[PDB]
Amino acid sequence: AGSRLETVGSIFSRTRDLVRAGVLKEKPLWFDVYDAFPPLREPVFQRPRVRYGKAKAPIQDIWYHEDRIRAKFYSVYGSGQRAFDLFNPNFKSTCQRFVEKYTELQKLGETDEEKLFVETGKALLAEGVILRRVG
Amino acid sequence: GKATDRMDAFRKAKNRAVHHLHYIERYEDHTIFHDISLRFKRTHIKMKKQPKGYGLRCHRAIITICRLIGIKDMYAKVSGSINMLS
Amino acid sequence: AFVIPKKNVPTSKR
Amino acid sequence: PRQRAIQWGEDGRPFHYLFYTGKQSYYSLMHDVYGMLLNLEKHQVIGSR
Amino acid sequence: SNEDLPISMENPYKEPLKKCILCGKH
Amino acid sequence: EDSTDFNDKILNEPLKHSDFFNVKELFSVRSLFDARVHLGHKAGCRHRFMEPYIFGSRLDHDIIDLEQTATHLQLALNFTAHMAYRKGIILFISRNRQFSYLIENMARDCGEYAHTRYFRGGMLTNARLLFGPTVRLPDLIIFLHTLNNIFEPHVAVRDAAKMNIPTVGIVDTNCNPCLITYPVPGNDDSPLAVHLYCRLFQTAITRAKEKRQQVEALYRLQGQK
Amino acid sequence: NVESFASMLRHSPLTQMGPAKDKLVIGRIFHIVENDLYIDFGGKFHCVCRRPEVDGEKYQKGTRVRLRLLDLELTSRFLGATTDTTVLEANAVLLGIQES
Ligand code: FES
Ligand SMILES: [Mg+2]
Repeated sequence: AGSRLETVGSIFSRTRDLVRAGVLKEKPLWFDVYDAFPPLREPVFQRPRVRYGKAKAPIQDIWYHEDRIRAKFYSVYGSGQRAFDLFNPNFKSTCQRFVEKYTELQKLGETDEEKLFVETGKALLAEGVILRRVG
Repeated sequence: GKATDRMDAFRKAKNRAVHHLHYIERYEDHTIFHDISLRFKRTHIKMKKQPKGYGLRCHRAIITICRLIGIKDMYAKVSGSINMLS
Repeated sequence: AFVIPKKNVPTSKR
Repeated sequence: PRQRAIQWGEDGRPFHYLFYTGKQSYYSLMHDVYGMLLNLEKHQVIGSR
Repeated sequence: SNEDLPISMENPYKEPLKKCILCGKH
Repeated sequence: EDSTDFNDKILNEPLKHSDFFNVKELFSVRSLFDARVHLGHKAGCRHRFMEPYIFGSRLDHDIIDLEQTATHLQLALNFTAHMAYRKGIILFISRNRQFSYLIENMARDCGEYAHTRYFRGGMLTNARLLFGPTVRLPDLIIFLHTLNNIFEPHVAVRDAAKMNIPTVGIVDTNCNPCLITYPVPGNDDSPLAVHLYCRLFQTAITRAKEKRQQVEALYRLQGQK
Repeated sequence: NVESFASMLRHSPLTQMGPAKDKLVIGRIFHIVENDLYIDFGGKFHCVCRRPEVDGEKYQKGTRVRLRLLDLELTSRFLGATTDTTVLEANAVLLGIQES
């Protein structure tokens, strides 16, 4: 027979009960496969409701330590002339190169961001990188 | 079931009800597991678990539905609106 | 049981 | 009148991959014409009604 | 554990608040 | 006397192994990342029920957690293979018109069925009247896109549940996975992501069907001698 | 020594790009409908740009072109809506053809 009450339980809970009660003479083909390897969440219908008052989503903004460097670099120099190639997974941009050198100089033991930022730019200039400031 | 003729209404409702079957858990196949108190819209139904031999002491419509489910012993009080659909 | 008059062989019978 | 043949065998599996659309013949034709247009793009009256 | 997990900061890319032409002028 | 042995050696045997079809090798977290499976919609398009699967928001762009996708994808592919091995009818449903041609080819290649067109009301809940009294409905429905073209759940998601048909579904950050049996959180917009799904589901189905032929043949050869 | 997903995300080219506003990227024309050019730059959605009149003939399927990204996804919430309306498209300006 079957049960079309898609809002009451799941397809398995409904099917299992009807097979047990004897309404369904033969269990469906997928029944045995479902029971052996069930999903992580049982597919039960649930109604979405609006968040009211102080309820907020638990999704958090993804930030990293180097975002402080990236934000500063983009403000000082702007978008590098080299165009971002997002197709290449190993592509390194001028900003990424700056972060890398900045981090390398941080390992040396520099504690001043401004001084460390200045030293980072100087190292890149020596390597032949073109750093045209917005000014 | 809806139809101009009463026979067509009887048939439609009867055949369609079979595709919308619940499964009711009966304690020892004669009563409910625990007392159920609920409000559907404006209808209040308060069902109580009862021992064997108590019988069906509830609203007549509930008696009919209980016999179809297989519940033998239960008490229920219907308050608020006595709408048959609710 | 109240017996609903049962339908005959489909009249349309395409 | 020209009647369409049975579209599924004894096992019950329909014979056409677009059977469940209800218009397997029509949608199969649309699929073919769309395919030809794709290949043509990648490669590149009065009497008739 | 792992050091690549996101950390909690205030939006560093957040732009400064806009100001009207008369902001700070009597 | 022979039917029980046949069923046990063929039908019940695969159900005793965790990965009978070895779908683990088909994909890795690296391969999923290279296909942009983790790129979700903007935070303002987020569906409340998709929050458990979202790793976070990178500049107001939800990032789907690929560590959950791997476990969710593993279960969906396993279920798909077991259904193809059991000679079940698999139906691919999708209303994204950028991929209608691709999905219709993928179904024809793996010997399955696709419905990429406008879904007429009652295809599943009124099939015996639309197709015929002896029509057989699908045993599995794989949603490559669960939303219709007005950004609402595809009607077949509800109708499949009414007909007690299990469903596999790629659910982006703006989808509702409550009624999908085997939801797979992932990007459903990028061609690379959709192409990867098609390759993964086509391979699992083809492998499962071939394994069914190999097992049956061995059982028959041994039966004679 | 298996790379975790968090490691992949931190070092992804899209993450190091940061805000996409006014970032020059390289796309590929994957589909062309009359003058409308559909370009893929590696994001979730593609960007649609009109065929430049200066050298329209050069822009063909597969041609790599330079873009200036404005938004990864065009979305907005309008009066009375419970969720954002999404165009399923990115906003970008076609600068020219990439030449090596
Ligand atoms: S913005 Fe108007 S007084 Fe500052
Ligand atoms: Mg999407």
